[PDB]
Amino acid sequence: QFAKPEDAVKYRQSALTLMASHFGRMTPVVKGQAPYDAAQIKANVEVLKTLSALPWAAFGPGTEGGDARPEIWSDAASFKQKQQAFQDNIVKLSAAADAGDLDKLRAAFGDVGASCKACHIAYRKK
Amino acid sequence: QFAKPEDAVKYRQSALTLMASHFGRMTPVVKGQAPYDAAQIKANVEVLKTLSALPWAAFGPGTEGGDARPEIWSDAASFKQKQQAFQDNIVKLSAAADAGDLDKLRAAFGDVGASCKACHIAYRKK
Ligand code: HEC
Ligand code: HEC
Repeated sequence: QFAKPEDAVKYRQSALTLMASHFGRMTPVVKGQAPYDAAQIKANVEVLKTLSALPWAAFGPGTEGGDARPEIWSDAASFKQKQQAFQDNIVKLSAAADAGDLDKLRAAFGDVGASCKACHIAYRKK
Repeated sequence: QFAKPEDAVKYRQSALTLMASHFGRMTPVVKGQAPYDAAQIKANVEVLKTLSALPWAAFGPGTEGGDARPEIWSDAASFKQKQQAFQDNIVKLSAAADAGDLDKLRAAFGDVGASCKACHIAYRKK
């Protein structure tokens, strides 16, 4: 869907921005600094689930650019492993949110965050 | 969810970027220049539906900025009318996509596009 590689970069940056907001806005709730409304979080995590499936298709072949390291393309199977693993951690977070289980939510949220941090150290430029 | 008004601007620009890609990538299909796969479009419009609900909450009070005209805030009810109307046009597009009806899709797509163009002329700076 991208006319030029630059369009893919702008799409993925925007998808990751949104994904990041929908994940990060739950930090005060996980820490107990904001109230836990199970329905609010269930709906939020549904949005996060949709958004979390979007960036990866905008790292197609030849879409080098942005703050992306070149290792995303040469190590196709390893990058793919990390996105699919991240998405599976999102499934766990969805299950916790759907259950309205705060403890399960907190644990899953930490696992998701670790997946974010790992793909970052590996596949994002300084 | 925004620490500063700037964060709201970056969120909404990113949401609108994504919304725009998910709408615009269907143009070749509506025009017959690309094949119509009803399942592909149904899934795409489901993504568009989720994305189309996101920008508006990032035009909260005092989030003036970006390429947004100031009339968004002073005419709160009118801007709100236009987003809710846009979202209702998205419901129509979803119904057409779910039905796998190409003619219905094309008509709905034009109505959605007109809603985009109108909010633009009114609420977006040159
Ligand atoms: C690899 C499989 C990743 C996972 C999982 C996550 N992110 Fe990431 N992110 C990744 C790359 C390769 C990039 C650079 C994209 C580019 O082309 O520039 C990014 C970028 C971000 C950004 C910045 C987006 C921008 O506006 O430019 C943010 C804020 C971000 N990533 C956050 C983030 C979070 C919070 C994640 C888990 C919820 C996460 N990313 C996962 C690669 C990967
Ligand atoms: C009013 C209710 C709008 C509707 C409906 C749509 N858009 Fe719009 N869009 C609107 C505003 C006020 C802005 C400016 C936001 C800012 O603070 O800068 C925009 C912006 C865009 C952009 C640019 C995003 C960016 O990266 O900065 C695009 C590409 C865009 N809008 C496209 C678009 C399309 C295709 C729409 C229908 C599917 C659409 N917008 C609806 C206001 C409104």
